[PDB]
Amino acid sequence: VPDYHEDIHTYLREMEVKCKPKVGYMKKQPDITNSMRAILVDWLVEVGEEYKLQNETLHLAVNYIDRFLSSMSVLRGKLQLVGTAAMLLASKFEEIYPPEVAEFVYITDDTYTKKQVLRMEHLVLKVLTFDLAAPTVNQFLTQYFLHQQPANCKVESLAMFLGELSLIDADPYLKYLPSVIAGAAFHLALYTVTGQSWPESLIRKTGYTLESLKPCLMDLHQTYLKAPQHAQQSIREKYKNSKYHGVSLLNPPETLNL
Amino acid sequence: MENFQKVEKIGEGTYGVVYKARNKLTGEVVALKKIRLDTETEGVPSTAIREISLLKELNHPNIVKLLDVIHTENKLYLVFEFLHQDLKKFMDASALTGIPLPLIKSYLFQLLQGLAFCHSHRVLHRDLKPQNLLINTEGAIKLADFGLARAFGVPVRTYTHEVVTLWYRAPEILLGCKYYSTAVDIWSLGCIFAEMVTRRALFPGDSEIDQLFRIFRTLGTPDEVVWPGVTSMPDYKPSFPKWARQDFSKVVPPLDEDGRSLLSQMLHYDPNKRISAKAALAHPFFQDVTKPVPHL
Amino acid sequence: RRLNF
Repeated sequence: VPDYHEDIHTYLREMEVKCKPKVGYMKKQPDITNSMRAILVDWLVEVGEEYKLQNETLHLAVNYIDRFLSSMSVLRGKLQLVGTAAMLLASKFEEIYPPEVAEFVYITDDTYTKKQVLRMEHLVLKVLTFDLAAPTVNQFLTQYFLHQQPANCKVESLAMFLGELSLIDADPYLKYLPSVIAGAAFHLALYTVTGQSWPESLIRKTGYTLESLKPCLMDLHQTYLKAPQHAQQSIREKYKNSKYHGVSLLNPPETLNL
Repeated sequence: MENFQKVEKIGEGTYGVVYKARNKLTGEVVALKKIRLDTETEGVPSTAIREISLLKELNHPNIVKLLDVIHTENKLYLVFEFLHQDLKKFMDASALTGIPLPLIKSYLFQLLQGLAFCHSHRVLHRDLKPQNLLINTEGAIKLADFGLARAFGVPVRTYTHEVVTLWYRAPEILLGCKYYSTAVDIWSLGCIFAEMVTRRALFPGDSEIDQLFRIFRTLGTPDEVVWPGVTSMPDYKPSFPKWARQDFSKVVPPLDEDGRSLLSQMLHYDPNKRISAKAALAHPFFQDVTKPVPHL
Repeated sequence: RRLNF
């Protein structure tokens, strides 16, 4: 148990407010759509699996993308190049050894040159002002997990899963802080596996009541419910693997009891 | 870059040759690290990615300041507060006489303050060692060189075989532990503290296994009582010779009993019991801390 | 893959 769980959590809550993408950004983009962002992120999940990257890199990459898209207009034909350079940057930040830049060229089918990927890396860094250490759903999940009684593998996996699904859909998820999404996803995963609930420990640490989580939860319960129908499926395929105790197969509950 | 006038090289590291430079408009003397950002190879190096994003967050009197980042098409320049030398060079030049006790105490105190700040902002330094510690001529010392440092919002996965120096590596890492904790930083600090006191590295080993055995030769061979779990650690072996815990009085002779107490808590085998930076600052060792100035 | 938008 840390001396600074508390200091870290506190500080992560300070930083997420600052590292927030604009809410309405996608409506101000002439040429791109929430549905393209979704195709883009879903693809990034596959890239993550294919190179065996950590889940945190994935989350980091989506943060970069959304902040980038919040100050720069992008054309359909460049979106994938933003994504690619984000995933590279994220890999550099978070992975022990990142894939070689060429791999990054390869995963697009040579549709951009290495030099284009390297200058978009530079452009991303400058727009983000080298501010890469963004708080994620994944980080807040990991803190929250310290408060389970007792630790439940399936719950951890299934909360991860729910957290990732939320990356896919700007849709609604853009208007929640990561600390809130991770709250909702921890509850929903808890509830789903045991019937248990968002614990007083965390109610006190986070100062989030279950009530306060209601709107996010409702949205996330919907997303969970329709997940097998969603146009994007990369995260479900990912979360079938036994690595994750197959949780994305388990049957979501059809009401939440709120 | 036009307002900077290069004065002399002052050493290298990751990034490449550090130049002492002066701001022609304000008079400020800085350190310039330059990176030759070729656009054919790998782009911006991750050491640079990490140092810039992590340092940009850590404003503290005992952490080197990143003053500016200067972006051109083919070059990245990094501008740091200038500090005229490191603990290593200072230690070599103080060999014979020794660093006076009261400066050893001040440095350690300062370094604990910087470390504490880093840890309470979820940063691990991971590569603490005398070369990565900079001093000035008014008695300050500051953590520098964060090219290996890592955000630990999520636990940080261990380098299969890590390119980090050997002498300051914690025994949980030598035993093939899977995550780092802030305890590695404390263990390194512990070794530096010793090294200042004895004028020689505490644990100067010539490969992983020789490094463990040098640690065991001194603090004694861990077992399940000292360190719940060790025998279950990936790299641990029933055949490890069984040495006994030789007394600190012969390990660090010049130190008083408050010193030995603190060193020995910083050197606890079990990462969960090793004293944090926050706590170490409370220790009675520091009740008579001052801020003397080195004779360089 | 190229992403066809």
